[PDB]
Amino acid sequence: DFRGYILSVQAEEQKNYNNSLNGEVSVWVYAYYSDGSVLVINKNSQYKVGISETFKALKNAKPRAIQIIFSPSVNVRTIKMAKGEYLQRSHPWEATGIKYRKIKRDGEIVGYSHYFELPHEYNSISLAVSGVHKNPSSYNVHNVMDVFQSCDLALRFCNRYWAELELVNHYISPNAYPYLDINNHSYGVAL
Amino acid sequence: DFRGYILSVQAEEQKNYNNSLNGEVSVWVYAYYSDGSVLVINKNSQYKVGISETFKALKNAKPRAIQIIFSPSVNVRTIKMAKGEYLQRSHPWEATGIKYRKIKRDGEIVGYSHYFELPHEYNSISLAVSGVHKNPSSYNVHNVMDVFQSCDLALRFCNRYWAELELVNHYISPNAYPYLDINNHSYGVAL
Amino acid sequence: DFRGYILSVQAEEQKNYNNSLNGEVSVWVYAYYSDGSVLVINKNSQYKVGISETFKALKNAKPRAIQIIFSPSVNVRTIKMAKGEYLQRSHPWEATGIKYRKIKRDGEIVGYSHYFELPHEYNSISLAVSGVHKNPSSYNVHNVMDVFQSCDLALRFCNRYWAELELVNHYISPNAYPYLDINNHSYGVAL
Repeated sequence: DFRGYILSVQAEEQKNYNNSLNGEVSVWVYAYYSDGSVLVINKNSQYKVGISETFKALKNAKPRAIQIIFSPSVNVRTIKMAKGEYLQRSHPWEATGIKYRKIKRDGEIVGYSHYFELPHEYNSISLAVSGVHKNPSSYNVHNVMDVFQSCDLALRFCNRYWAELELVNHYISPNAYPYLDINNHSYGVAL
Repeated sequence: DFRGYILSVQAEEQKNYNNSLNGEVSVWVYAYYSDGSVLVINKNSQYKVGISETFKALKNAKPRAIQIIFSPSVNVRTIKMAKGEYLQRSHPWEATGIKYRKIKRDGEIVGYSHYFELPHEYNSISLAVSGVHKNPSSYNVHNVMDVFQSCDLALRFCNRYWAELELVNHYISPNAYPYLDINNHSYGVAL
Repeated sequence: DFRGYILSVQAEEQKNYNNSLNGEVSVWVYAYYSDGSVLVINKNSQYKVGISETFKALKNAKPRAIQIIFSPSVNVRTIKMAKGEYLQRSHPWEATGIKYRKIKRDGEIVGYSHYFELPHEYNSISLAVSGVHKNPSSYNVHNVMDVFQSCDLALRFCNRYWAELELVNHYISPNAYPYLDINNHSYGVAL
């Protein structure tokens, strides 16, 4: 039965394309609000990717925690996060890769997750995160103008869901995205 | 009559400045909605330029087609477009320069146009396009910090018009922009 | 009394960190509206920083003047401003560093200020400004991917205040930001 043989080769092709510098890097930022709703920002791009946003009070519902998820093509050692005491004393970012846990399905890494809670005093949070594709040629700058174009070509998506259950059933599962829910259940699709 | 002689030299000066790396690259994205209104995004910058936007249902009126226009300083071979099936299988962009038609006035190229219709099932579209100035030194990176500054200095403009007629009379013609309307009439001003 | 000795060394450490390429560059754009309110955009980043915004009629109240302020880590000779006659004839920016005045407190530079009024005919203004950190290694591109990440990690803040008095008392003074108010009084905190 060759239907089986061809399918398994095709997954190996997909992995090698994703691990090539033509593979995308994807990042998701989940903001968990006091009313149980979830805001998600997703950005997808080539070479590197990042999100910078202010999560403010909503319809008031307040943000209580954050989960950042990267696709497995990121080099976790390049992950950097900025959070916004006085300006004369601030460091531009922290390298937070060590705080990311591996999300797995069927023994394969489907993503990397950093969850953290916001102190109860907060009514909003300003947050930026950035990561670089893990391909060994990432720090060998293909032409720089190619990376400049990648910045313009990055696509951003923002959605809000009434409850995590609805995020999981109408956003995570149908799109085959990696995720870790409130009960520590893993989601995603192994290649 | 020297009034004539000086005017013709001045147009040649303008062309050479525009074809220099100090010339701008401009891009317009026209979104044609079901109610006959038109949304236009314009960005102008040095070295390279791009737009990334989601065109969603409006006051519901739905987007039906798109026309992207670049100024004649773009290198059409560098044009790249991203459109947003599953993430594990997506290519970061397509090189779409071959689909651009030359817009001309008095036998001179005033712009490049890519028109396409959206499938009727769509209620929205996420779209990004990018192009690099055609000057031969574009891929010889002047210092890279100059291009980084150009990203900050890019100016964006967004307007919506009730009908294409009003776009053409109050936006295209008074600004001397290149355009191709619904009846395939060309607009623009030759140097 | 060693409490005094340690404090003075610590300020020298802060200056050297701020003048290093790990120090931030900060920019503020103040928009002064006809109703006496003030809109402020602040961006903070490593290596270089910029703002690009359109200041439109508000709750109508119209913008009448602009003050741009950079932190003392900027190289004023790299400051560039774009303002938006016809596209075929436009220069991508002007180098405006010579128009910046030094803001000082206790004989020390706390910032650089460019104030200008808008012509009364204007109902809005589109404006972009960019500056590069003054460290001598800024034009020696650390790896370029580091600067690409800095673009993603830049944090933006936008607030509007009812009157300059409230800006000064609830935004400038509590954050120790540099400023020059309507009566030419200087604000800021010297290292």
